[PDB]
Amino acid sequence: VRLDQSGTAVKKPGASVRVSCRAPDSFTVYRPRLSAYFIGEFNIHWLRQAPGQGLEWLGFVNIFRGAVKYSSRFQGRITITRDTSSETSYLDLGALKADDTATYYCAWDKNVDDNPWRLDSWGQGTLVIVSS
Amino acid sequence: LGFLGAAGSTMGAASMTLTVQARNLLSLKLTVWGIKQLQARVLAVERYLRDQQLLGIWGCSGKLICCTNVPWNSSWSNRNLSEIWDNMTWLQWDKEISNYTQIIYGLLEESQNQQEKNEQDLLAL
Amino acid sequence: LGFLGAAGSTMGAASMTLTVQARNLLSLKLTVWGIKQLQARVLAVERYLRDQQLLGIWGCSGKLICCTNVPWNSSWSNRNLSEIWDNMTWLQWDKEISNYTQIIYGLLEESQNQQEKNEQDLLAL
Amino acid sequence: LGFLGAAGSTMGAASMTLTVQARNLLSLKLTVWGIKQLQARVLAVERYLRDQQLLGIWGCSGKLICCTNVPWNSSWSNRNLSEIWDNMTWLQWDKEISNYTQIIYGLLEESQNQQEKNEQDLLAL
Amino acid sequence: IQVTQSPSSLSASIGDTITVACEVSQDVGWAVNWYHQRPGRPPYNLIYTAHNLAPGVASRFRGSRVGTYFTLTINNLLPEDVGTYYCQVFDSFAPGGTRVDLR
Amino acid sequence: NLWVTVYYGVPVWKDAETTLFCASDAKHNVWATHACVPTDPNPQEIHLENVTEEFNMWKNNMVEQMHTDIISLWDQSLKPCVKLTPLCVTLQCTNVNNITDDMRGELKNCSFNMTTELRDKKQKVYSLFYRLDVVQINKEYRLINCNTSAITQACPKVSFEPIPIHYCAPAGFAILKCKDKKFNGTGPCPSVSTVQCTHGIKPVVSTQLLLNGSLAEEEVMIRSENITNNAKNILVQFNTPVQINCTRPNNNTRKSIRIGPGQAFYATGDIIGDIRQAHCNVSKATWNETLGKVVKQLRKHFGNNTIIRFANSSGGDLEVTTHSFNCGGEFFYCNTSGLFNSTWISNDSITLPCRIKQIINMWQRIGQAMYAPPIQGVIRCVSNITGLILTRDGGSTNSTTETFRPGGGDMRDNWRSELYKYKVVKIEPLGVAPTRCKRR
Ligand SMILES: *[C@@H]1O[C@H](CO)[C@@H](O[C@@H]2O[C@H](CO)[C@@H](O[C@@H]3O[C@H](CO[C@H]4O[C@H](CO)[C@@H](O)[C@H](O)[C@@H]4O)[C@@H](O)[C@H](O[C@H]4O[C@H](CO)[C@@H](O)[C@H](O)[C@@H]4O)[C@@H]3O)[C@H](O)[C@H]2NC(C)=O)[C@H](O)[C@H]1NC(C)=O
Ligand SMILES: *[C@@H]1O[C@H](CO)[C@@H](O[C@@H]2O[C@H](CO)[C@@H](O[C@@H]3O[C@H](CO)[C@@H](O)[C@H](O)[C@@H]3O)[C@H](O)[C@H]2NC(C)=O)[C@H](O)[C@H]1NC(C)=O
Ligand SMILES: *[C@@H]1O[C@H](CO)[C@@H](O[C@@H]2O[C@H](CO)[C@@H](O)[C@H](O)[C@H]2NC(C)=O)[C@H](O)[C@H]1NC(C)=O
Ligand SMILES: *[C@@H]1O[C@H](CO)[C@@H](O[C@@H]2O[C@H](CO)[C@@H](O)[C@H](O)[C@H]2NC(C)=O)[C@H](O)[C@H]1NC(C)=O
Ligand SMILES: *[C@@H]1O[C@H](CO)[C@@H](O[C@@H]2O[C@H](CO)[C@@H](O)[C@H](O)[C@H]2NC(C)=O)[C@H](O)[C@H]1NC(C)=O
Ligand SMILES: *[C@@H]1O[C@H](CO)[C@@H](O[C@@H]2O[C@H](CO)[C@@H](O)[C@H](O)[C@H]2NC(C)=O)[C@H](O)[C@H]1NC(C)=O
Ligand SMILES: *[C@@H]1O[C@H](CO)[C@@H](O[C@@H]2O[C@H](CO)[C@@H](O)[C@H](O)[C@H]2NC(C)=O)[C@H](O)[C@H]1NC(C)=O
Ligand SMILES: *[C@@H]1O[C@H](CO)[C@@H](O[C@@H]2O[C@H](CO)[C@@H](O)[C@H](O)[C@H]2NC(C)=O)[C@H](O)[C@H]1NC(C)=O
Ligand SMILES: *[C@@H]1O[C@H](CO)[C@@H](O[C@@H]2O[C@H](CO)[C@@H](O)[C@H](O)[C@H]2NC(C)=O)[C@H](O)[C@H]1NC(C)=O
Ligand SMILES: *[C@@H]1O[C@H](CO)[C@@H](O[C@@H]2O[C@H](CO)[C@@H](O)[C@H](O)[C@H]2NC(C)=O)[C@H](O)[C@H]1NC(C)=O
Ligand SMILES: *[C@@H]1O[C@H](CO)[C@@H](O[C@@H]2O[C@H](CO)[C@@H](O)[C@H](O)[C@H]2NC(C)=O)[C@H](O)[C@H]1NC(C)=O
Ligand SMILES: *[C@@H]1O[C@H](CO)[C@@H](O)[C@H](O)[C@H]1NC(C)=O
Ligand SMILES: *[C@@H]1O[C@H](CO)[C@@H](O)[C@H](O)[C@H]1NC(C)=O
Ligand SMILES: *[C@@H]1O[C@H](CO)[C@@H](O)[C@H](O)[C@H]1NC(C)=O
Ligand SMILES: *[C@@H]1O[C@H](CO)[C@@H](O)[C@H](O)[C@H]1NC(C)=O
Repeated sequence: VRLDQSGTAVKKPGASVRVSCRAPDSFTVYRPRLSAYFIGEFNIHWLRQAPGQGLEWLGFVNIFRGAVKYSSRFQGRITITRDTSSETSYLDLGALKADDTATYYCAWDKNVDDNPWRLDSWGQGTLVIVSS
Repeated sequence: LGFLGAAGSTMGAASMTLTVQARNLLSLKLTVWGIKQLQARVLAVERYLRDQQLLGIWGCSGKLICCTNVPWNSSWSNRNLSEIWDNMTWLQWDKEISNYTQIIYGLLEESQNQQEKNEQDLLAL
Repeated sequence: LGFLGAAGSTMGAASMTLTVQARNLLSLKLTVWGIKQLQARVLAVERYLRDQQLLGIWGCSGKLICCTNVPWNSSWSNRNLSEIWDNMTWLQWDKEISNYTQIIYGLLEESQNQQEKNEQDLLAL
Repeated sequence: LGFLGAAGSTMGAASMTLTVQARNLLSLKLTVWGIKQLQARVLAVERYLRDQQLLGIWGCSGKLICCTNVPWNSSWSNRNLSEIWDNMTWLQWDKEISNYTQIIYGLLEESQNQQEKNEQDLLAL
Repeated sequence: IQVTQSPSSLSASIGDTITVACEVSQDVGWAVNWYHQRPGRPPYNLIYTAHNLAPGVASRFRGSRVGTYFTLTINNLLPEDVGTYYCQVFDSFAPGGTRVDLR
Repeated sequence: NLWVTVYYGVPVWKDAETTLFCASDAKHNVWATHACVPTDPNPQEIHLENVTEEFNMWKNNMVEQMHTDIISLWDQSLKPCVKLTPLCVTLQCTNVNNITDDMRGELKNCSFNMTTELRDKKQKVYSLFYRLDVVQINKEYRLINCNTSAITQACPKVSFEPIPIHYCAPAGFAILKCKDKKFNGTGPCPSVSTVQCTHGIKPVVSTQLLLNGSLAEEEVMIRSENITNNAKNILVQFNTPVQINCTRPNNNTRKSIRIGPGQAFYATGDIIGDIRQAHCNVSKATWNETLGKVVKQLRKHFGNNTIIRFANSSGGDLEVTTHSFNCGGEFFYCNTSGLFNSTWISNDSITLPCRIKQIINMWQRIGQAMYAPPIQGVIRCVSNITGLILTRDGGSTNSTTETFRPGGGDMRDNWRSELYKYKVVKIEPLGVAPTRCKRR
C-alpha cells in the first residue's frame, strides 16, 4: 500500500509537531459474508530514527476504533490519532527537546495473528529538525 | 482407468469395474452462487437416494451385482447372451431396452416381495 | 391396489402390499414457493434417512420384513396372534402399542449389537 | 452410558457399545438463522451419506461390525494384537493410521468387488 | 524484553555468504522480523516470523531459529544489498544494527 | 494371520469448522430468537474420562463465526426500519433550564423544518439532542453523521436487550466443553466433556467491562495469547460478580414526528423534572477486593516483587476510552477513570460519570449508522460484571512497574471470554482395525 507522508518540518524547542501519514484506499476491507465494507483492524505503527543510530518505536494506533498504545519512555508527551474519513493518521509530539530531531516513519501492519508486529509498507519519512 | 472410463467398452469389460465409477456418485450467504450450489447438492443427494431405495426394495441394498428370481421374458430381447455380452456397449443395450424398463421393475418388485413373504413363512417354523 | 390401499384392510392384506406403499416415500431462485419446496424436499429426505438408519441399526436393512431375536413380552400386549392378524387394522395396533415403542426399539438395538458381536467372535475361529 | 461415552476408553469397551453413537448420527423464512440451519442439516445428511457410501462399497451395509478378506499388511502397523486392543484408545489408533487410510480403503473395495464377481460366477452354475 | 544484535558491523566482498545474529533475552517464539535499510531510504521488510520470505524479495535470504538465537543466511551478495540490517522483536528494536558494506 | 475389519460407530473425532445454529427457549428482539429452534429443557451433557484434548481459544473458529453472525443479525434487524435521510437538514440549536453543573451545554434544544404528512409544506419542529450528536457550522448545528454515512432509526418496538442463545453444532458434530477450572487460555484440558449445545451465551455489547458474563469456578483467572506481547489483550475472568447499576436519572418523554407518509421519527421531547448526569455506581469495597484478587493472580506472570499500576484508558474514540455498553435501549459511554487509578505495590460507592450518544456505529460500517430511539421514563439496569479487557503498556527493561489499562474495542476479544472453553469436533464414525476374523 502507498503511504504518503507530510513534508519536512522545523520547530523550536518546547513547541509541538504534527506529522501526517496518508494511506489512501486502505482503511476499508470487504466482509464477504455480509457483503459490506468495514473499517479494517490494521495497526498504523510509528517509528523514529535519529541520524546515526537505529530505529525506535514510538507507538501504534489500531484504526478500528482509534485504540492507541505508546512507548513507556515517551508517555505523557505523544498523542496518536487517525481520521477514517480522510484515511490518515496523525502523530502529535509535544515538548520536543534538542535530542528529538530525527526522521519519522509511518508503518502499516496488517495485524495478522500468525505474524505479530510486522510492517509491510513504509512512508517516505518526514525529517523534523528542532533548534533555536 | 477411472470414472466412466469403460463406458464404450463391452459388457464383459465394463461389468468388472463397477466400483471405480460407483464410488463417485456423491462427489455462505444467500447469494446466487450459494443457492445454486445448495440446490445442486440436495438434488444430487435426492437422485442418489432414489437409486439406493430402488436397489433396496429388490433386496440388493449394498450389493453391486445381485442375482434375482424373475425370469427373463424373451419378448424384451431375444438376442443370444454371448452376442450381447461380447460385442455391444452398455449404451446400446440400454437404448435397446429403454421402453421395456418399468415392466421389469414391477416384476422384480413383486418377485422380491413374494420371496420375502415365503422366507418369513419358512422362518416361522 | 395403490398407495395406502390396505389401510382399512386387516393384517393379512396389508402385510403383503408393503412395496406398493413404500415405493412413494421419495416422490430455482429464492422465492417463497421455491424456499418452501426446497425445505419440503429436504424434510422428506431427512425423514426417509431417519427411518432407514433405524432399520439399519436393527440389522434389517434392505428387507421389507425381518425377524428378530427378542421375544414379545406379554406386558406390551396380551392379545393372541390369530385375532391380531385377522381382526384389527394396522392403525388400531399402532395406537395400541404407541406408548411402548421406545423401549422395544432399544431392545432391538441392543439385541442386534449383541448378536453382531457374538457372530464376530464366533467367526474369529 | 451416552454419546461418545467410551471415547477415552480402551478398544474393548468402545467395541461393545457402538450403537449408542451410531443412532445419534442424524440427530421458515430466508433469514440468517434459516439459511444457517438449512446448510447445517444438508451438510449433516451429506456427511452421513458419504459414510453410508463407503460402508456400502465394502459390502457391510447395515452392519456396525463387518469382516473383510484382505491381509493386514505389516507395513501399516506391525504391532501385537493384544497390546493394540488393550492399550490404545481409538483416537491414538487413528493418529497412527491416518496416513495409511486411503490405500487400505481402496484395497477393501477392490476385494469386495472381486469377491462379488467371483460369487456371481459361482452362482451361475 | 531486551534485544541485541551481533556483530555491530561487518564487511564482505561481492558474491560471498554472510550471517547476522540476533539474541533475545526471552523466548519470544518465532515472532521475529528483520528489516533492511539502504542509506537515505526508508527500510523495507524482507523476512517476517524469521523463516518466511516477505513479498518481493529475492530468495537469497533464508532465515533460521536455533532456540533464542536467530540468524539468516545471505548468499551471493551483490552491491545493492549494502546497508543496515536490524532485527526487531515485538515492540523492542535492536540498538545500532549491523552495517554491511563491500571491502 | 490377521485381517482388517471396519468398525461403524467408532468414537473418533477431528478438529473441524462448521456452521452452528442458535437455540433459545421461549416480544420481538434484535436477536431473532423467534427463529431459533427451541432447546430441550435438559441438555444431555455427557462427561468423559481418560481423554485429553488440545484447546486454542485464540485460533477458535466459533468466535469469528459468531461475531459474523451477530453482525448479520444486527444488519438484518435494522434493515426494515424507518430511514432518516431527511433529518440531515440545518438545525437551529439553543442551549437548554433546571440543569446542574454537569449538563452545561450537554443537551441542545434543536429545531428544524421537517416536512409534514404531505410532502409539500414545511413545519417547524423542535427536539433535544446530545452534544456528542451535533456539530456546529443561537447557532447552526447539523447531525454529526450527515457527511459520512446515512442514518437509519431502529424500530422502537424491537428491544436490544441481550437474550441467552445456545449454540448447537449440526448432526454428526459435537461440542467439547472443558471443565478444568485452572485451564488457562491455550493448552491441553484433561477434564473435557462432550455436549450437543453450548450453555447460555448472552451476546452482550461492551468494551472495557465484560458485563453479564460467565464467572470462573475458582480464583480469578487471567488469560492471554503470548502474554509477553503488548498488543494482545489480556482477558480477565472474575470469580465473584461486581455489582454495577449505571442508571440515568432524567425522565425524557418520546415525541413522534411525521417525516413522511407513514415513516415516523421519534425525538426526545420535553424532559419532565430536572436534569442530572447519568452515572454508574460500584461498591468501592467489592471493587477493591476484586482488584486485589486480580493483582494477586497477575503477579504470578511477572514476579512477586513487581509493581502493578492500574491506569485509565490511553485514548482514542469515545467507544474505547470510556466503558461503552447498552442498557435498556440506550447506549452509555461512562468515564472509567475512577476505577483504574490504583497503584498496587508489594457503605461508600464510587461513581462514574456517563454520557449518552444517539448515533451508534459499532462495528464501523461505511454507509450506515443507527439512531438510537429515545426511551421514556427513568432507566435502571443492574449488571453483574464478570471480566475486564486489560492491555499491558510497554515498559523499558530498566524499570519493573507494569501498567495495565482497560483497552479492548474489538468485540472478538469480548466474545472469546464466553466461548473460552468450547471447541467444535467432527465425528468420524469409520475405522479399520486388525482382527482374527475372515469373512466367508
Ligand atoms: C444484564 O442482565 C440484567 C439482568 O438482571 C439486565 O437487567 C435487565 O435490564 C432490562 C433492561 O432495562 C430490564 O427490563 C426493563 O424492566 C423494567 C421493569 O419491569 C419489571 O417491572 C414491571 C412493573 O414496573 C413489570 O411489569 C415487569 O414485568 C417487570 O417485572 C420494565 O419496566 C422495562 O419495560 C420497558 O421495556 C418493555 C419491553 O421489555 C416495554 O414494554 C416497556 O414499555 C418499557 O419500555 C424493561 O422491560 C430488566 O428488568 C432488567 N432485569 C432483568 C432481571 O431482566 C441488564 O440489562 C443486563 N445488562 C446488559 C448490559 O446486558
Ligand atoms: C425547546 O425549545 C422549544 C421552543 O422554544 C420549547 O418549546 C416551547 O416552550 C415554551 C415554554 O414557555 C412554550 O411557550 C408557551 O407559552 C404560552 C404562553 O405564551 C403558554 O401558555 C404555553 O403553556 C407555553 O409555555 C412554547 O409553546 C413551546 N413551543 C415552541 C414552538 O416555542 C421547549 O420547551 C424547549 N425544551 C427545553 C427542554 O428547553
Ligand atoms: C480409564 O482408565 C482407568 C485405568 O487406566 C480404567 O480403569 C479400569 O476399569 C476397569 C473396569 O472395572 C477395570 O477392570 C480395570 O482394572 C481398571 N484399570 C486398572 C488399571 O485397574 C477406566 O475404565 C478407564 N475409563 C474410564 C471411563 O474411566
Ligand atoms: C507466541 O507465538 C509464537 C508464534 O506466533 C508461538 O510459536 C509456535 O510457532 C509454531 C511455528 O510452527 C506454531 O506451529 C505453534 O503453534 C506456535 N505456538 C503456539 C502456542 O501457538 C509461541 O508458542 C507463542 N507463545 C510463546 C510463549 O512464545
Ligand atoms: C464531516 O464533518 C466533520 C465535522 O466537521 C469533520 O470533522 C472535522 O474535520 C475538521 C477538519 O479540519 C477538524 O478540524 C475537526 O476537528 C473535525 N471534527 C471532529 C469532531 O473530529 C469531518 O472531517 C467531515 N468529513 C468529511 C469527509 O468531510
Ligand atoms: C496454560 O497451561 C499450559 C499447560 O500445559 C501451559 O503450557 C505449558 O506449560 C508448561 C508448564 O506449565 C510450560 O513450561 C510450557 O512452556 C507451556 N507451553 C506453552 C506452549 O505455553 C501454557 O503455557 C499455559 N498458558 C498460560 C497463558 O498460562
Ligand atoms: C416521569 O414522567 C412520567 C410521564 O409524565 C410520569 O408518569 C406519569 O406522569 C404524570 C404526569 O406527567 C402523572 O400524572 C402520572 O401519575 C404518572 N404515572 C405514574 C406515576 O404511574 C412519571 O411519574 C415520571 N417519573 C417520576 C419519577 O416522577
Ligand atoms: C448512586 O450513588 C449516588 C451517591 O451519591 C446516589 O446519589 C444520592 O442518592 C441519594 C438517594 O436518596 C440522594 O438522597 C442523594 O441526594 C444523592 N446524592 C448524593 C450526593 O448523595 C445515587 O442515588 C446512586 N444511584 C444508584 C442508581 O444507585
Ligand atoms: C445497585 O443497585 C442495587 C438495587 O438498587 C443495590 O442493591 C440493593 O441495595 C439496597 C440498599 O442498600 C439494599 O437494601 C438491597 O438489599 C440491595 N439488593 C437488592 C436486591 O435490592 C446495590 O447496592 C447497588 N450497588 C451499589 C450501590 O454499588
Ligand atoms: C485519564 O486520566 C488522565 C489524568 O489522570 C486524564 O487527563 C486529563 O484529561 C482532561 C480532559 O480529557 C484534561 O482536562 C486534564 O487536564 C487531564 N489531566 C491530566 C493530568 O492529564 C484523561 O482525560 C483520562 N482519560 C480518560 C479516558 O478518562
Ligand atoms: C473522567 O474523570 C476524571 C477524574 O479525575 C476527570 O479528570 C478531572 O476532570 C476535571 C474536570 O471536571 C478536571 O478539573 C481535573 O483536573 C481532572 N483530573 C484529572 C486527574 O484528570 C476527567 O475530566 C473525566 N473525563 C474524561 C473524559 O476523562
Ligand atoms: C475399444 O475397442 C478396442 C478394439 O478391440 C478394444 O480392444 C477395447 O477394449 C475397447 N475399449 C476400450 C476402453 O478401449
Ligand atoms: C372391509 O371389511 C369387510 C368385512 O366383511 C371385508 O370383507 C373387506 O375386505 C374390507 N375391505 C377391504 C378393502 O379389505
Ligand atoms: C484496598 O485494599 C488494600 C488492601 O487490601 C488497602 O491497602 C487499600 O487502602 C484499599 N483501598 C483502595 C482504594 O485501594
Ligand atoms: C449475578 O451473579 C449472581 C451470583 O450468584 C447470580 O446469582 C445472579 O443470577 C447473576 N445475575 C444477576 C443479574 O444478578
